[PDB]
Amino acid sequence: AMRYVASYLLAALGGNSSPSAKDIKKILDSVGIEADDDRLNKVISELNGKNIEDVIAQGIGKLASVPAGG
Amino acid sequence: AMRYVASYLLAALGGNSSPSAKDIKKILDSVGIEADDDRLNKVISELNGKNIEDVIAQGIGKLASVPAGG
Repeated sequence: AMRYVASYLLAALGGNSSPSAKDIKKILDSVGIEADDDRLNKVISELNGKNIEDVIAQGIGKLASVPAGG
Repeated sequence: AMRYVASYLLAALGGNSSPSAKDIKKILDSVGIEADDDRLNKVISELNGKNIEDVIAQGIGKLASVPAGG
């Protein structure tokens, strides 16, 4: 569930600490990523109820980086 | 060091698994975030040498979410 976290984070850093899922969609539009509303708000809500790092390190996994040179 | 991770992630999810720091800048431009080159590539390199979740959960911290209702 790392798809929206990227844009969620960006929006937060851009001054919008409480980012709307629509904004998320737009930021995903910038790099060409899909975005649902329900799942998106759920991921957002995860990050909101937990710590970003926590939700990240749980909901990303080895989808993040493959061992390049390892 | 979560500033670039957001856009780094987005770029990765947008099909560019090995994202250029310039792309990062552009994605940060979308939401209005600053971006150096050295520090940026360093954060990127952190995420590249480690796991994203790991680097995130290390280099974000309580900068992520404040206890809203806690």
